[PDB]
Amino acid sequence: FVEMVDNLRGKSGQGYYVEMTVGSPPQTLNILVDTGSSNFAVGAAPHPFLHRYYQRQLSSTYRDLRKGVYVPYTQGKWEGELGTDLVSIPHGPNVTVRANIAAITESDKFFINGSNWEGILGLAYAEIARPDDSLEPFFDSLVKQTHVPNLFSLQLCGAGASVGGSMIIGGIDHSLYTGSLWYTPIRREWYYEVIIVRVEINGQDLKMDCKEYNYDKSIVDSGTTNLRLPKKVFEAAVKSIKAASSTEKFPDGFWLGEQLVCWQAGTTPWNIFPVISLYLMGEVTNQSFRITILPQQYLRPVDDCYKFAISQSSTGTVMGAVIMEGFYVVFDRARKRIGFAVSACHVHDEFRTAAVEGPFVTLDMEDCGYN
Ligand SMILES: CCc1cn2c3c(cc(C(=O)N[C@@H](Cc4ccccc4)[C@H](O)[C@@H]4NCCN(Cc5ccccc5)C4=O)cc13)N(C)S(=O)(=O)C(C)(C)C2
Repeated sequence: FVEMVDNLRGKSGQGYYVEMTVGSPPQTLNILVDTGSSNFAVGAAPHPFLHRYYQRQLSSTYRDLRKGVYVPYTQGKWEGELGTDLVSIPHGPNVTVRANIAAITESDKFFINGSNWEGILGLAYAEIARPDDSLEPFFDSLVKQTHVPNLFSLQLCGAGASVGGSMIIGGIDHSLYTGSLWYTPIRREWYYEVIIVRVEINGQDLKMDCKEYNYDKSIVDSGTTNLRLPKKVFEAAVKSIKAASSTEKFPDGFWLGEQLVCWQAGTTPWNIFPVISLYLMGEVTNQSFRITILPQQYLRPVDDCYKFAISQSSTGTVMGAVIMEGFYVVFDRARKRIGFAVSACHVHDEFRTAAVEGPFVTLDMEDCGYN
């Protein structure tokens, strides 16, 4: 697994990517790692924001599937042509797989100027694959065709400009975290869906029906930047965060994610922004654990200037990259569970720590799920 340590790079707010090759001879591309979708897709035609793209002409192993495809994301969309080809991950397990690939021929607000990735690796399950669930996702192909175990782990690290991390394919690398792993069930195999059973801000319970926390659903999504919260929860949370930080004032466009807020270098008043604890359903009866998030996670750095990285959703909670940052996150597909621990690259505050703590007792956790 040491071969996979530090195999991710990215720019802040523009995702994390891993190097892969496609085709014979191998064509090299940077691919964003997305646990929030299920298609493997690459630029396959010129685009202003692509430094390179997949050239199907030049691969002896390419096979056309004679079928088109499109995927609408929350941010941007693309369309293209389905095919298969041979795929490797150079800083990955030592294997070559024949996988479905969507060649992107048109797109809208998908590729990001200067991001340095040319494609996307949807690691979630077939149920949300386009055009439908008969298009086997990449990780399913990988597992079926090799002896790679059915799990991967993600260590997303913040700054320390440019970001990095590790994607361990096939297991858990114990040098990437400290303390104990805490596991929450995958509620259903489509998104990496989970259930949040309690929320506290600076130790104060939001005191909402826990169904609200999962209104629609809650997912763990490395392809989304922000922590995204259903309307009612978002409003409760911002209220509590404003009140905690009310010795300063911010344009409420800051609270909407539109405007930066800046302080003289090294003077950011971290102490006035609360910690946020999300309690997740545990593995045994009436048992949960919490992950605690620092303001250094949800004030994304862009003097020292930041964007508010908590925003509103209408498709459920999205535990995005800024939540995953500093945690070591195990996507244990084999045992239908998501593990969290404190990362080796965890986020540092001089008087506060990000934590994964348990056990907690929580009654009636099944009521927190939404139908
Ligand atoms: C990193 C750029 C980025 C910046 N922001 C957002 C952003 C979101 C998403 C987002 O969308 N990510 C997609 C994949 C993707 C990744 C890179 C570029 C395009 C797309 C993911 O897959 C998502 N996972 C849940 C289900 N769905 C819908 C779906 C797809 C396929 C099958 C079923 C369902 C997603 O699209 C990306 C960004 N923000 C809104 S936000 O964080 O708050 C923001 C601060 C306003 C800005």
